[PDB]
Amino acid sequence: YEIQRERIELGRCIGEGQFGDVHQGIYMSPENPALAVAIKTCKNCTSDSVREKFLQEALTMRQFDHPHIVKLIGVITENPVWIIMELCTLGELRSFLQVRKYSLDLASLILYAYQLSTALAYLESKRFVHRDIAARNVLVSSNDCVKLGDFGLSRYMEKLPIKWMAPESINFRRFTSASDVWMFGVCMWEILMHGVKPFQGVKNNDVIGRIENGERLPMPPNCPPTLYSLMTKCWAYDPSRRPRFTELKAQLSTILEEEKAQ
Ligand SMILES: COc1cc(Nc2ncc3ccn(-c4ccccn4)c3n2)cc(OC)c1OC
Repeated sequence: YEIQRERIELGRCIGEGQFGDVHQGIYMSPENPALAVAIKTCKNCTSDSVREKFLQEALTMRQFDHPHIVKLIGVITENPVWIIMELCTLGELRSFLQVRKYSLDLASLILYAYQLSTALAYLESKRFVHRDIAARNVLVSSNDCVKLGDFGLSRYMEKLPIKWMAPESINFRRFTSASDVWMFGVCMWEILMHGVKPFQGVKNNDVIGRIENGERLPMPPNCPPTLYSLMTKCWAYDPSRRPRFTELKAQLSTILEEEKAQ
């Protein structure tokens, strides 16, 4: 997927990544329409080390192709090293949700959860374990199209997302499709909470002991009990008792149609 700077146009910085600033911009191939794209840059990439860690995200994404998973489009492996990928115009799901709280309908909330479950159903069919499913890792493409990102797992380098992680992940570093379901459960909770973080105001160490106590994130105000009951299953302490995505995906569809026609 090698590209050439000659066809890329750097625009406004859109945020800082783990390796460098991220700029939005556009890629343009001649008789081909110009397409918006994000350009991840890496300031310390002259260092072989840092580069390997930076480009790894592209190698990973190079294996996927799903409508709800941020797409890789190319990479400029020479220098300065850049990774070019699809542009999600509306930003991160957390902000988008906090800003459109009193403006987004419930059905759109469930629809986002559903679209994410489809992307995850797909990764589970490829036996891929993401490891960090969280609202903060979801980009918004349109009012009715969410996408999953952060395959480079920015939060596991060197920050430990204890409050999103499955117990076995914290306690034993065990990451499996089942732990991804536990996380997706918290992510559903965030979406419904309009981008508020889980267990805010609770010390990690404390969240852990609470889970083992059977306590779980409370039901989001105005959350259909059917949806919360589905989150509660994603949070079964015993990983084997957690549902898989083919099933989450089928129930979210149901629940979505019920919130639609109602
Ligand atoms: C940083 O969140 C944003 C992302 C996007 N677009 C977007 N599209 C593709 C990618 C790929 C990576 N990122 C990204 C952004 C910041 C930090 C790390 N990655 C991406 N972000 C657009 C934004 O402007 C509204 C934006 O600010 C809210």
